[PDB]
Amino acid sequence: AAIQRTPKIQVYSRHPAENGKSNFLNCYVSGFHPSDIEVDLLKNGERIEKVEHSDLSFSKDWSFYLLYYTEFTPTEKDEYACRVNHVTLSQPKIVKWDRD
Amino acid sequence: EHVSFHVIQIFSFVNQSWARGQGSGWLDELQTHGWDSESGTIIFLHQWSKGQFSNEELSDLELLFRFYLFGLTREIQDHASQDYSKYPFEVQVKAGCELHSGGSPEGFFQVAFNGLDLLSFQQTTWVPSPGCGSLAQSVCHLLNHQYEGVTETVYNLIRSTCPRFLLGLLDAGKMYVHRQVRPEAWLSSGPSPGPGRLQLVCHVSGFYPKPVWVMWMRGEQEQQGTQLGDILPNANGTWYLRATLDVADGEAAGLSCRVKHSSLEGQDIILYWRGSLVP
Ligand SMILES: CCCCCCCCCCCCC/C=C/[C@@H](O)[C@@H](CO[C@@H]1O[C@H](CO)[C@@H](O[C@@H]2O[C@H](CO)[C@H](O)[C@H](O[C@]3(C(=O)O)C[C@H](O)[C@@H](NC(C)=O)[C@H]([C@H](O)[C@@H](CO)O[C@]4(C(=O)O)C[C@H](O)[C@@H](NC(C)=O)[C@H]([C@@H](O)[C@@H](O)CO)O4)O3)[C@H]2O)[C@H](O)[C@H]1O)NC(=O)CCCCCCCCCCCCCCCCC
Ligand SMILES: CCCCCCCCCCCCCCCCC(=O)OC[C@@H](O)CO
Ligand SMILES: *[C@@H]1O[C@H](CO)[C@@H](O)[C@H](O)[C@H]1NC(C)=O
Ligand SMILES: O=S(=O)([O-])CC[NH2+]C1CCCCC1
Repeated sequence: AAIQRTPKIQVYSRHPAENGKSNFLNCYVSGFHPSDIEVDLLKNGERIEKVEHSDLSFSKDWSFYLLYYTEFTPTEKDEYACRVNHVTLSQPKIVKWDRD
Repeated sequence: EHVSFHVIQIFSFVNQSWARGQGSGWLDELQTHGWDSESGTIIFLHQWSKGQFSNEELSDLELLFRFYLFGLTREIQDHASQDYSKYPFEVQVKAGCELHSGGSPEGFFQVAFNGLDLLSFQQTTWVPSPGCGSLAQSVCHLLNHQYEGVTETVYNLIRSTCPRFLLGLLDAGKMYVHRQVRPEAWLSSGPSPGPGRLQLVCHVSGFYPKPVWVMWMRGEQEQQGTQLGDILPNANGTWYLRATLDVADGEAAGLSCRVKHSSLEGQDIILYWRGSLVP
């Protein structure tokens, strides 16, 4: 037997979206299994190269979680998103970052 | 309260030869160690990650982990190449200890196979998990009798070395584990829950320790409709929380967001919803 758990994607900024000031964009990908996943931070559709992520870790139910994060300067013209691809996803799932 | 230290290992066996392994060390939720798989060495993520252990001690623990990785991979790939159908599969090991209130230690060594509980090291014996039947019992039979010397080593690691190292780590990193970081809060308006209805959002980010209290309140009466989100991680060891509420447009004036945290040293954070009320 084997369990397969769909990843849960949450996109949020470290600081308020001060339009023009430096900030950090974080994509938290949690509760997935198996471990192999593809996470990308997208600015206006293209993949962001300078991206960093926590070391892989798992919860008590053995489901994995990761924290991808990048430094960014938000602007009214830009839209940001997090795109993850997992075996439990037929097509890649994209969650856009709302200003809020 | 209680404080734990864990070593986690994640192995992905892809085929009869390739098998990737990851590992890290965690004091509660703070990653203190990584594992460089090329050199097979411990990566000390903080200045105090040595935790009052000598370089000879830590060098020998490295050697032990290298040999454990070698043997574990060898035996699992030996048994698995017997049925190539299983590949790929995953094995997860969470080892370590927990100091209870009063100084009593309790050690863990838990193993999961493909995200399901495979077996545990309870007291002094390998206990198979209810669920995995044949594989759990077979791995337990191999461990309880054949691979001996591994059992005594697991016992002394999780019951003797782990608590000494945990207390050494707690003493070495006292200024970082006992730290208190003040949160920043801000209000915003989320998507409209309905026509005329209004969505208030309260963000509390950048706080450590993790426990926090966030509520939408009318003076002293806290609203019960407020939906508290998950406490999510930031980079550099802080946390984020979002508390939302939908309200009738017209009943939003007078509401505020209150945040209580240990770092606020009493005077809580209160943020009144203003909207488009201030000229
Ligand atoms: C600290 C240090 C260590 C501490 C702990 C250590 C580890 C702890 C315990 C570890 C696991 C123990 C539990 C095990 C339980 C078992 O029960 C075991 C086996 O169960 C039964 O076994 C049967 C084997 O027969 C299987 O039936 C086969 O299924 C297959 C479907 O894929 C085929 O249908 C095949 O048919 C044929 C066919 O056609 O291929 C017929 C052919 O006639 C025959 N050809 C012949 C005869 O020549 C051929 C033959 O069988 C194979 C195998 O013998 O021969 C070779 C060959 O020489 O050719 C061998 C060769 O090596 C190999 N090539 C290479 C490069 O390696 C080769 C190659 O060809 C294939 O790789 C690719 O093609 O095949 O098979 C069937 O036979 C059956 O499915 C299966 O249920 N179950 C398992 O889940 C395996 C373990 C994997 C999961 C376990 C991992 C997690 C557990 C551990 C937790 C970690 C430790 C805990 C604590 C940590 C430390 C304290
Ligand atoms: C193996 C069971 C361990 C039980 C507790 C051991 C006692 C703790 C003292 C160790 C000091 C530092 C060790 C943590 C860092 C090493 C590591 O991240 O290792 C993972 C690796 O091996 C997976 O490829
Ligand atoms: C075995 O796995 C590794 C990792 O995917 C790969 O490079 C290698 O070619 C694989 N062999 C196959 C698919 O036959
Ligand atoms: O303050 S702290 O508890 O040390 C924060 C730990 N940061 C990790 C939390 C889980 C996701 C990866 C980053």
